[PDB]
Amino acid sequence: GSSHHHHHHTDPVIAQKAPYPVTVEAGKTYHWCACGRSKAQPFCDGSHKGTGLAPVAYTPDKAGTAYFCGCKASKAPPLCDGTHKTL
Ligand code: FES
Ligand code: FES
Repeated sequence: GSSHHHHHHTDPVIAQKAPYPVTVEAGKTYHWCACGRSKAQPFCDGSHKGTGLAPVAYTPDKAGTAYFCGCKASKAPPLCDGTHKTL
């Protein structure tokens, strides 16, 4: 939401204004927390229940480091696209 006045209970919250780097395995599906509520960031732990928000599945083609979005405002979820810098 562009509006800055209020947090609505269905809005994502920032976990941190910085990515969560994670070494990922090729072909394994990761479930990114889109809501900011998970206690196991950057991954969903079911805490989204009650907000209407939902995790995003991410299956990398190859092994490497994925910089998952921590601020929850990336325009290219689930990965950091730098939006945290201006959020
Ligand atoms: S805990 Fe945040 S999307 Fe599931
Ligand atoms: S942590 Fe969200 S865009 Fe970088």
